Amino acid sequence: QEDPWRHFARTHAIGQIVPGKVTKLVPFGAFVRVEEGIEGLVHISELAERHVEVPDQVVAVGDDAMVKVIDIDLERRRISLSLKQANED
Repeated sequence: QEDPWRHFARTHAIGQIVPGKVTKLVPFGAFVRVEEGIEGLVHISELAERHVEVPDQVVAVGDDAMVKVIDIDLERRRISLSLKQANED
């Protein structure tokens, strides 16, 4: 243990806004590539304040967007980000 997923914690400061790559998406959340092996899911609400049907409206496959790293769940190999807070801070 204490490898890649951990490595993020020891390498990236939480709360910073970082450009990632939206590789995959689904109607409830989108997956951004921040570091190899960890993908950040962004809830449909974190995308926009209005009715978003599918993340594709805002972020499609291959989208490179700076998002705020709000949390890191390295024990579940997950990472949390929100475009709302990215614009907020």
